[PDB]
Amino acid sequence: PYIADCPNCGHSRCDSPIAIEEVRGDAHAGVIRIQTSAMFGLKTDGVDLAYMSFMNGKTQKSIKIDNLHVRTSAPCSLVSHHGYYILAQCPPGDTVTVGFHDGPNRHTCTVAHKVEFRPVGREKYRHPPEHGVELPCNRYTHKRADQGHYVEMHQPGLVADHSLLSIHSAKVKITVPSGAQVKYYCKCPDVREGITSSDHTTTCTDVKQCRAYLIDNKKWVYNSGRLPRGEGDTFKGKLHVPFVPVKAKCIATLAPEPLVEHKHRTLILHLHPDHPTLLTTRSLGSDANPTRQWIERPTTVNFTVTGEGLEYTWGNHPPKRVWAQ
Amino acid sequence: KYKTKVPSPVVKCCGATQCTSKPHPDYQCQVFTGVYPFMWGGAYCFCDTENTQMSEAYVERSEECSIDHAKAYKVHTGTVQAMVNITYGSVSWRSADVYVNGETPAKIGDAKLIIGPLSSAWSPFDNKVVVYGHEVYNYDFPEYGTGKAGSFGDLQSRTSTSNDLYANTNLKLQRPQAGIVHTPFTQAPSGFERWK
Amino acid sequence: QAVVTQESALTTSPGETVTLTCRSNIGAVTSSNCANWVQEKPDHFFTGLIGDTNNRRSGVPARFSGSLIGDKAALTITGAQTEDEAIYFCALWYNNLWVFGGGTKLTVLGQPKSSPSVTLFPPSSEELETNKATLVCTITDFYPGVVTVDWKVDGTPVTQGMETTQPSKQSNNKYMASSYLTLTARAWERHSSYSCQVTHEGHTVEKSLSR
Amino acid sequence: QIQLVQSGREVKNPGETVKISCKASGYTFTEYPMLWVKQAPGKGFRWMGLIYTNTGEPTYAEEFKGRFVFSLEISASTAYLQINNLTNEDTATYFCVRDYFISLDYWGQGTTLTVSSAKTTAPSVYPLAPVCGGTTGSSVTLGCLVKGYFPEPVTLTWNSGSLSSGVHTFPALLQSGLYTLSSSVTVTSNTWPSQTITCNVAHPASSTKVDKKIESRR
Repeated sequence: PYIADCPNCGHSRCDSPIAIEEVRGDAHAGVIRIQTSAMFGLKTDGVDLAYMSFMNGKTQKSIKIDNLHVRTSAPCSLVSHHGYYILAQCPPGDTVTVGFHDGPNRHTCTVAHKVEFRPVGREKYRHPPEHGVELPCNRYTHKRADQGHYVEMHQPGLVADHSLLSIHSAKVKITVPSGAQVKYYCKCPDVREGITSSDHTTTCTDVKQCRAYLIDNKKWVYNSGRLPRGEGDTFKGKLHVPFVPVKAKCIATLAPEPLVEHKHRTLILHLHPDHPTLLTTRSLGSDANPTRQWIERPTTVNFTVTGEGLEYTWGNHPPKRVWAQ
Repeated sequence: KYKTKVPSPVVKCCGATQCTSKPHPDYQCQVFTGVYPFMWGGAYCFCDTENTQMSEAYVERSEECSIDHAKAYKVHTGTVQAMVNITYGSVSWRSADVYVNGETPAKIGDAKLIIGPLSSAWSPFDNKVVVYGHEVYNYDFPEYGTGKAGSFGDLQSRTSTSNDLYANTNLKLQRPQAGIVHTPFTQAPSGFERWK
Repeated sequence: QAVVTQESALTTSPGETVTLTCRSNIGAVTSSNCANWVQEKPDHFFTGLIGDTNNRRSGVPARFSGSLIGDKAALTITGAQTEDEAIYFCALWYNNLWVFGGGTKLTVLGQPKSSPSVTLFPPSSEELETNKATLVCTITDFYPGVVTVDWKVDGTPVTQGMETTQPSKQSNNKYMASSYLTLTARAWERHSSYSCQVTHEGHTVEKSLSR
Repeated sequence: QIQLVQSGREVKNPGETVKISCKASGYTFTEYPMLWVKQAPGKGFRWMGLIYTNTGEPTYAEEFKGRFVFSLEISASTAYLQINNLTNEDTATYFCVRDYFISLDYWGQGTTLTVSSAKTTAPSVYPLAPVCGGTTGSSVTLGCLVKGYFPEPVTLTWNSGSLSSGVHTFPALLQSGLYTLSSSVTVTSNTWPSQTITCNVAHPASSTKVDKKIESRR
């Protein structure tokens, strides 16, 4: 579970494990795929997707997911998590605002991202309905058995941990997690690399002038922009994405039927939608003479139909056609 | 639409790290100094101006590029077709797919039939066309290799597999603020975002 | 290369709340040390109580809870019980290995005293056929677990020949011990009155045989 | 549910090797690796390392890198400790343990090793019946004395193990270079000598098995 710098972490820029990168309000189904720097899913070892492992300290905390909250302008709905990554059904929102509850603390993370949800169709809803026609939307999956893409996930760079740099009663005293690789020296001249167990520091004294580092590359990370490079190498760790964008047919929009009214080679149409509906036509002469107008306000319109025919498209309701001799 | 899939910046703690122009599409990279990067322990690099930060970001096809993607074409005239039914005579049936070029038969059923060429050569497609899912746009797409950032075709990949592309996105990195690790990428949202 | 330290012994009474602590020599204990608490009952009987600071193993009574208090890991027994009398060990993780504390012996008031059950057996005859005789004195079910065993051949305190084991904890949490007095087939046949005297929480119990 | 049952306790002269088994029950072996802990007679508890029961890679504590070797009969849910070129100061008890829940949740029974030079002496098993006269109470205590054997261990049961309630088996103790053990059993006065009560003793090191029925002295 990677940890990075959340931008407006409740107060201001903290370093949250759930630091939000790559917000994708690019689908249609009320859904956003998000990456936390935290890797929830199974535990550290082997069990139960519905548990929760973020970083506390240098360490993980692979425990229950109890009170996740993604949210935006309104509280979102989770869809599924896998890896670093969560899918959640959100409404539109100027921002994105994520957070669980460990239990002692709220411990959330928030971010800017322009979000919208147009459904696919000539109706510009704000939200998916219960009914209407199905038609080919873009949307992310529920599932994990997924390989359609993979993002590079090589090592972490080092990280700071000044909990290490204690004092040896006059000298600044570094320690190690588990024998991990601590990269160490101070502004003064003393040990210059640091690949060690718990060292002391002969020369410097102040904690604030030393290299508290953790080369702990036993587990790779996501290659966040808010990661410091592991300077050594491009290690392996090519790793999939679960939530591929797929060609789901969203349960989708439908605009109320029109009121057809006859006139001489002319369609008066008293019209009354639910939401802004893009109407348009095609006078089937080799003179096309089409028309487009989003209609949200109910409006009686007109169409000079010709002899050979016109067609009529009340939103994603199917196209009509008309003989006006 | 692009995805500014930022590679994680370098932070050298005391002195410079010259960047090189890697061959990634629109590989924008700019060295930066004068940081003090707060990373989980306050700052970590002990210098104060020699703290160096090298930001790098390249453009890459979205995952939606595979599936939700506009598609340009140079469109010529080709050859028109039809599933002509004839419930002929007393034969009463043939529903056959045919051509228009005026020497093609199609002996499906029992009758041999030659069609066209039609006189009405209006291809409703223009020469240049963009295509999107089902909505087809007879648009003068600028070209591969040229599309102005923000305008349509800021990202221009030959196909989905094609690792090479043209990404005029005007991607300009800026220095991160007040000694904190992050990557200001200042960029036009795509000409595929608009165009929708 | 880290030293976990724990209280040596703590005494409480049934119904009280008692806290055991676990200190690390390198610094404050934190959640990344995943403090574990293990209990050792007599008979080399180990069970895990808490893990990852505050996760209670399944089937461990709720009177047990773990936490970090100050800069150390703590185990609180809320409503200590007589059954909780045992040795509690803490373990701390240090990035690559585990370090165990010295353990805290906890004593909880309870288990009303119980007198020993003493039995003295004569040398069997198959053994007298070896030119040897061993009088076995068995003492079981006594609590507190401390006794004094004194042998007396013919009225006279034997002082050489005897061996008394150390009190061993039985399952019910009472103790046992046996004492042996080895004579020779011959020493056997000589003297005439053997007696195993056991002194426990002030009362004495004498079990005598007559050859 | 989870039972880690360990091998019985061995005796070995300096220089020898020992393989201590840990047979796991109740969990899926593969998702939980094994901790090997040494509780030395005085000293307290010490982590010897951990074995990834999935890949098979062992970690040794630095104190244990060398003569110690962890391995596993995966197939049978067994983990094993092998201590080669036994040093006399390796006498202690070794526990296997399951690593789970950010710590250790279950511990085994322990296998105690006593590194010690000595030949092989079979035990003499002696019945302990009550005094020749009377012995009239609501119950009755019989015994069994397992004298003069080497090395450890011996096992002792009563009536093939069907009589376990009211039994006190007393830890073996070294006296004049040999181990001596004893056990008592208490039953209602109606049971004995009406029904047969038998002491069962095994000494693996000498391939000695003795069944001794407790008989009345007259």
